[PDB]
Amino acid sequence: VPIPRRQLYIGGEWREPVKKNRIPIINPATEEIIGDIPAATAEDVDIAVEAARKAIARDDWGSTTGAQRAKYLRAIAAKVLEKKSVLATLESLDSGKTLYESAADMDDVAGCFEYYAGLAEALDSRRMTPVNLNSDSYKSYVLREPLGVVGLITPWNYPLLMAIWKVAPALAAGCAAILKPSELASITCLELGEICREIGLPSGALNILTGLGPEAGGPLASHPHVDKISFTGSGPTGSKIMTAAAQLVKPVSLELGGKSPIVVFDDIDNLDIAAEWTLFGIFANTGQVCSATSRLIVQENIASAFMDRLLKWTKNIKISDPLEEDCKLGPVVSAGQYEKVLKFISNAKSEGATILCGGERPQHLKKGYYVQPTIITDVNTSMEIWKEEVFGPVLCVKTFKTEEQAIELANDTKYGLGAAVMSKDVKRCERFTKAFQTGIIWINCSQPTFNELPWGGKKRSGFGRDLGKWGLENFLNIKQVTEYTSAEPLAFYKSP
Amino acid sequence: VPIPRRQLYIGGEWREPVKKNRIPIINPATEEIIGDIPAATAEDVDIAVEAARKAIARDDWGSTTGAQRAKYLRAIAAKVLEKKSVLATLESLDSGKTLYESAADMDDVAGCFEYYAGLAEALDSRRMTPVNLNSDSYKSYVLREPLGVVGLITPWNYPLLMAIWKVAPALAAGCAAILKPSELASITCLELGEICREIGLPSGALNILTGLGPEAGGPLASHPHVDKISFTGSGPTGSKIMTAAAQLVKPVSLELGGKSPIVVFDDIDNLDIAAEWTLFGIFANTGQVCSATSRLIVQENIASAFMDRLLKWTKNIKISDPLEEDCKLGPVVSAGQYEKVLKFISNAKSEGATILCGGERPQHLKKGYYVQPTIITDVNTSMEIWKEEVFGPVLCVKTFKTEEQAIELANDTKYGLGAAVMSKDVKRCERFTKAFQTGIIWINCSQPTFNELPWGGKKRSGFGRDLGKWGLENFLNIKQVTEYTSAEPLAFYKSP
Ligand code: NA
Ligand code: NA
Repeated sequence: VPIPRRQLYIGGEWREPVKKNRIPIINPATEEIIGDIPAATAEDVDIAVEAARKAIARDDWGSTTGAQRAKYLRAIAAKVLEKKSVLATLESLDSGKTLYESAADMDDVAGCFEYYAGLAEALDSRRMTPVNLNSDSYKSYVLREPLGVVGLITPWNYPLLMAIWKVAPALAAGCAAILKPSELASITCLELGEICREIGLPSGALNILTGLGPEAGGPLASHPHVDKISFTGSGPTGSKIMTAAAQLVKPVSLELGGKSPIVVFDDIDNLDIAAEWTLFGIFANTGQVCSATSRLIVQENIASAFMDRLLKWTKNIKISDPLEEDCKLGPVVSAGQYEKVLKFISNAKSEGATILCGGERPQHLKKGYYVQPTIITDVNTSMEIWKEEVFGPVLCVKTFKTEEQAIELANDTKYGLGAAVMSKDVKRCERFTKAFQTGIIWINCSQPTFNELPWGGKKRSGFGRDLGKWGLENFLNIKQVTEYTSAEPLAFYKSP
Repeated sequence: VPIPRRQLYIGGEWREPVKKNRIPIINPATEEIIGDIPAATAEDVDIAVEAARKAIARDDWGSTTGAQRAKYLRAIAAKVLEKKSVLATLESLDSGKTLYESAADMDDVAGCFEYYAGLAEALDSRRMTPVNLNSDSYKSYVLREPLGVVGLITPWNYPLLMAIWKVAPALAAGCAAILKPSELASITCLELGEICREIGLPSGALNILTGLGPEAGGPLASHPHVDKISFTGSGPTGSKIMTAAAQLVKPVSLELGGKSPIVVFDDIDNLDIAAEWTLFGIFANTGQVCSATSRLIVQENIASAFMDRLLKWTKNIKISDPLEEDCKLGPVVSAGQYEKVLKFISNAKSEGATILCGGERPQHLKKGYYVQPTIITDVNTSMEIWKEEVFGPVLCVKTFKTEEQAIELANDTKYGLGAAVMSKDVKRCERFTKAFQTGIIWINCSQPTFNELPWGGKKRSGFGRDLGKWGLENFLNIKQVTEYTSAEPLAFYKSP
């Protein structure tokens, strides 16, 4: 430890919530209350929006160059790397994420800030774009400027990282942001506020409001002076936010869950390498990954041998305290999530499916929301386990003979986030790239991504793209500037 | 004039609606029923979505190249131009649009199809974009593909043109589109269906469902198999569509109304040139223009001189049946609109504003929804006339002394679509380009636009951009494709 105790971060200052409420920090490994966070309400949202509006109107932020904002982004990145070990420890204590994964997230945070710092440095030369028109009387160009005040509502699965995926491009674009992290994992996001204080980030450029979704997130979505909402989390929450934004014809982006498939063909070169990618696609982060490859679709010729290697690798996953450097599986984030995940596993048993491994809590761990990595077989398409996102370390399996059957099973979901194809056959991998009904496709792996690439899905996984140039462009207002250069009258109407 | 009688256009066929309902076509100039149109319901929507999905799955649409789609787009453009006189007369009879304006819309339809045919040819070369990663174990690229099934809900003010702004980029991107034109002006959109049949457009590529908003448009927004909604029309309908789309976390774009300002400075070179641009920005299309410059903000030194020129040009506008030569003003589209527009004028009088000219139906025209071009003065910012979009030939006027007052008045709106500045001062025009809280800025003109330019607004005018590359990109699904090229194991987990 120690566990920080912070207030809300608004207009460059620490501010107590108007209603003075607090909500707890629970360590999911021990189930112990380890501290508390401020619980913001609509009165705090109003203050945060006024502070963000003040930033856009001030020279300190609203009139900065992209080069100037890039300096702030880099200074935040350097303070994150300086505090790396402390922040990774807090990330694990708060979320249950392993220390190794928490440390990888911190490096991804630095990399995300650096990527956007570079784009902010290129931004100003692309501010004004002359446009070719088939006319000599008109002169036109496209002007790109910050969109304004943006609300960023983020999830607990990558507490600081998911916040940065939104924060880094919003600040790079010149927007003033109001970040609303999950009430289940707010420590590192509140530490971002302290970092912004340390680097002298201009007042209102970033405002951090912790609290319950309906009380703190909800008012952002219905606020008259929030220009856009960027959301990552559950589909039912996304629908609520979009419904509230519709009343003010306010744009929103939604990065929602998935039921991503991993398709394993009989021509894979190495069974252990493919089995390891399968474990990674489903058990990493205790399966609390939107893009997790939760449905294994395996070719019948290798199914038996591949399942053997998969089960052997799975039973070798070290489940322990997340702070242990060699921990491979932490607990799920909360009691609510623990109950939800165990209910999915029990419903699968009651529907006729087979628990090939896991499905229980580990024997040596009496406390903590620990769920064993679970492999579910003898699964049919009508089962809840096949259709619904579990958000736990739970993999379900179906076999196939033909490529056509694999595509049909792969696309047999209402979601459309990611998908993976494991095969040595280059033309087959290209066919799957086109056929998978998703926003992300992995070939001979599952999960890796880079800042340079667009991230997002389709169907019930939502819309909009995070990262790459898309992340920044989501935060720009586009203007058409059209000038009449001819000295002649329009000559549409009759002169009096 | 012969009025065509058509059925719904679905899966390459003329199809009767399931419930066999039809609704009248009213000529706004005569108030007479001149024919009828099919009235689609939810069962017709279901058939159109299935036809659209079949097109996506068929090699002759879903597997076409951009060059192949470009050939259909150009064939549609050629057919529109061959039938220009017929289509332009039909557009006037249906909507009340002057024949001269209807003819200009047909030139723009052909031009829009031509611009998108060009973009479709370039699309194949940008289908796969390799992305440089600073990695030795991964290779990634961006894949752009059609978004899928798209619902396009369009308004009556530019019946065919507004349909084409959505249809041309949807077909260029390779989507299968379902067009839902306004029940107030559907003749030309049904004629578009006949043109698609004549040119051999593949079945399901474009489906045209005429009918009432809640009956035919509604099920499109709530359909499980519609990937996106593109809407142009009123803010309240936009809100209802986005609300329905939210339950299925379906993306939408909303192009809504505005209360756009025209700012006139005392350094204008010619009073008559600026006065004609002002008439054009408010009276053309009977003021039924989303981007109309409905608020005149005039510098106090030139106000009296400018208003006198404005009155003289205004009183010179020929109001008559829209098919007549030299008609400069047609009627409003419907009885509902007529009453709404006259109600706004009577409310301004009740608020203490002055009706400088017009404000009534013209004396010489006993039939038709004719409203005289109206100029409203002695307006204050609290008045309904200043705040609300009238969507009629109604200009309201305020004076200013300083640039600071002009900017405050210009941005004193909940809307943010377009804005115009009339001044010879180059640096001032540059300051307004930045200062106007809009998506469109005109310099020394009001209304001109080109296909190469992004069109849309911010604030209550909505979000998303039509036209240019934006129009096309709105209809593409973006895919990240990440491949692991290394023969090495991931080495995250412990081998058994
Ligand atoms: Na926590
Ligand atoms: Na009509």
